[PDB]
Amino acid sequence: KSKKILIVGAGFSGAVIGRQLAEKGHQVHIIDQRDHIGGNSYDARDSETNVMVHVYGPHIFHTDNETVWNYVNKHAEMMPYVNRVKATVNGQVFSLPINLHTINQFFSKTCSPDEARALIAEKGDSTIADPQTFEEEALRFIGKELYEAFFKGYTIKQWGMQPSELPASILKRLPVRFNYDDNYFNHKFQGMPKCGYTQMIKSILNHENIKVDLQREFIVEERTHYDHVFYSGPLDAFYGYQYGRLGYRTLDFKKFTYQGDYQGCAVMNYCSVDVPYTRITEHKYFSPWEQHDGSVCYKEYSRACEENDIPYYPIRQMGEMALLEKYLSLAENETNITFVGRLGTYRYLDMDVTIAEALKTAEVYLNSLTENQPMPVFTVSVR
Ligand SMILES: Cc1cc2nc3c(=O)[nH]c(=O)nc-3n(C[C@H](O)[C@H](O)[C@H](O)COP(=O)(O)OP(=O)(O)OC[C@H]3O[C@@H](n4cnc5c(N)ncnc54)[C@H](O)[C@@H]3O)c2cc1C
Repeated sequence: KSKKILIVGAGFSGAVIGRQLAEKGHQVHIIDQRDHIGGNSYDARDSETNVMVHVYGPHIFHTDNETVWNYVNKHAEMMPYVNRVKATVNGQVFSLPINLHTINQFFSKTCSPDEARALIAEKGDSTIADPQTFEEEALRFIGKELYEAFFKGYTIKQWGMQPSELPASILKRLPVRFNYDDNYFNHKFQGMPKCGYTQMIKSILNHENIKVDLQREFIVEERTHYDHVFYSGPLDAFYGYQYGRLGYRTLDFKKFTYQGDYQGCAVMNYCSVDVPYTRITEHKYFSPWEQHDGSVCYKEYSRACEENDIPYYPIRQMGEMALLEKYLSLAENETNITFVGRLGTYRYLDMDVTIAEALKTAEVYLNSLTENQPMPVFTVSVR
């Protein structure tokens, strides 16, 4: 049986599920309300500067999953790229994550790894036996000066919450690296597609059994034309926000163009609340194999996600997870639909994880066909 599949969204979730089913002879119809493919991973070349701009913010590919790595290399030339982040705070510029250079610069010292371990131990606040809060966890781990420099201002700005209002769970481990490695991510596989994520997704979408329609919102009535629907849009939006909006932090990007080199790196964090933007990204630095005279940059601002704002980071506190449960109790009673992705399942997901889940979702659907089994509404736990 060649099934008729409707996929809502042409980001990694919809494209990867689409391709897997298309290759098994299914007739896949992919719609997206936006005027372009790629979802939040979409990139485009700026006309004036020819800079490849990460349209919805910096997207760095990283993974320990060799299957996903092999998958993306089939659809893009992946360029070696190891993301390195700088942070401006206290009138100084530091490397992030906190490492031996950070500590030595911060305290004007010359510590070895072992001396730094001892400096950190004696800086840590050993007054609260069992930290319940994120502020006290941070204080226990790294002490006041480091918590206030790198953690407090950034949490307030990024989450709109005092670290005193967050659980100790947020920080399980001492957030210090006791050497001079300054790679931001620890994953085995790290890289940037040579021609960008959009070209990568276009190659994933490049199959005769995939039809793509852009500038087209999903309409609930449509469901009946298909054997199954894969929905990578917001779970709450699917239900008309009938119980209210699931809480997100939204981002605004102020775009500007500089002649030359604005900041000399891809990402600069601004950890103080005295600075209204969280970070500035200089896109050209994501493509070191290219040279550009003009430079497109983003000042990034974080705020509470309102009406018609694009959702970015899911808050997922006790109130949001409770509201979620109301949507899930509807969702789990639906037939012939699977909710997927960052929006469909209300979770922050990396590109590699998204692709991993999409490949599994398709495998689960395909299995449900062979032995005639009922497709689950979720192929991951969402609670
Ligand atoms: C600011 C930010 C930075 C990130 N940085 C990284 C990073 O550095 N590295 C990394 O690995 N990951 C990063 N991510 C995560 C990455 O963006 C996600 O993994 C990816 O977007 C997941 O893709 P998706 O297809 O599931 O969802 P999306 O990309 O959001 O796709 C959803 C698509 O569905 C469409 N859609 C929604 N509703 C409807 C509807 N009703 N009708 C028709 N179409 C609809 C939308 O237009 C959109 O194209 C970042 C995410 C954000 C938000």
